[PDB]
Amino acid sequence: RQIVVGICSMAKKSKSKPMKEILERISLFKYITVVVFEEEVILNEPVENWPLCDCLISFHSKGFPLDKAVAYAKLRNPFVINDLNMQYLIQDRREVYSILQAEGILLPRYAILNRDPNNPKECNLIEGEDHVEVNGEVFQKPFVEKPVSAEDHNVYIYYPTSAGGGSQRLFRKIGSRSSVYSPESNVRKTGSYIYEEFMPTDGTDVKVYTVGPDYAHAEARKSPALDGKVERDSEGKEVRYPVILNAREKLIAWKVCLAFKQTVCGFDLLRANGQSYVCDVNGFSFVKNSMKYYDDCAKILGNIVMRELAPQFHIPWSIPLEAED
Ligand SMILES: O=P(O)(O)O[C@H]1[C@H](OP(=O)(O)O)[C@@H](OP(=O)(O)O)[C@H](OP(=O)(O)O)[C@@H](OP(=O)(O)O)[C@H]1OP(=O)(O)O
Ligand SMILES: Nc1ncnc2c1ncn2[C@@H]1O[C@H](COP(=O)(O)OP(=O)(O)NP(=O)(O)O)[C@@H](O)[C@H]1O
Ligand SMILES: [Mg+2]
Ligand SMILES: [Mg+2]
Ligand SMILES: [Mg+2]
Ligand SMILES: [Mg+2]
Repeated sequence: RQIVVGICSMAKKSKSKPMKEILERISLFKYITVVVFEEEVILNEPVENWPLCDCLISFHSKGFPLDKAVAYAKLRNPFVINDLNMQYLIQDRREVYSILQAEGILLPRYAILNRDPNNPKECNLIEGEDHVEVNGEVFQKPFVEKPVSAEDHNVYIYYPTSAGGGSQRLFRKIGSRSSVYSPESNVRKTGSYIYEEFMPTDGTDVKVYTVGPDYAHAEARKSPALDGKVERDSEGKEVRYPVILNAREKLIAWKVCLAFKQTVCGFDLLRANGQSYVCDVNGFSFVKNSMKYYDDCAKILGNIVMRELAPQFHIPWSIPLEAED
């Protein structure tokens, strides 16, 4: 009798190259069998018909029925790698920043503008040419405006008059671009937003990817904040720059992983003013195009499974040593 690790996510994720790379490696564990739940089953079958597993790796993305995943876990009580209830909170940037603050994690100064869709003018916003006031809090340009929905990637940056004004509108990458300049200088007038101070960086973002609290891979990418042209190598994959996290940042990774209860967790750092600020926590995310990450991630996940479940399966297990990479 094998320990069964169930993978429960949308097909776009379950059949992604990084997923296939990691699952083939987890399958190399002698006592582990991987079962990938079919999307048609996830969407159309009641949770009572879903396959059994002892350990569940499951995560929300666009179109995923999180309610069903939660009901399945309640029904079968598997060992859960990425907590499902926290994935509701991960979808809401206000909840994300609230958790970060509670954990003493540095983040941009921010304020929430909650807008009544039937009374859009009644909200706590005053606008000047070079600043906004949100619930009385002043944000001088440059500042950042994010939809409260973490799944809405239409994040806008507003430039000061001294820089020519206008705004940068970011979006999910469409081919060669991830943002574009707009002459519009005034903030959006419908929707709820987080406003935050613009953190000055060297023009890159640090993307961090945890596999449990003691392993995190980091890499840097050009920020879409000022120029929206995507940098590509001769093979057409986005250019990445090497990063090694300092001691403070490794602690940040440890805190984020545990606070959100997401063993596999992507989050973003802005290296600004000699500190590192978290500006986004995405939850489940694999590194792409690193063979070493595929090896390390599968080994760690397999080891977590074996550590937790070998005793009840009466399987001998000695806990091995793992890199922090
Ligand atoms: O949220 P991120 O960690 O920054 O990674 C995203 C995410 O992929 P993952 O779910 O596998 O982490 C996107 O998926 P969604 O959030 O949109 O569901 C995907 O966007 P696609 O929908 O277009 O697949 C996008 O990849 P893309 O480069 O094609 O925009 C990719 O970011 P990266 O691959 O650049 O790291
Ligand atoms: N406060 C800030 N100061 C400076 N740059 C910022 C700030 N907030 C976000 N940015 C830039 O805007 C980009 C997108 O913001 P982010 O909060 O990551 O949006 P998202 O829509 O969640 N992106 P994704 O990583 O795909 O989930 C970041 O990667 C930074 O380059
Ligand atoms: Mg096996
Ligand atoms: Mg996601
Ligand atoms: Mg981000
Ligand atoms: Mg995000």
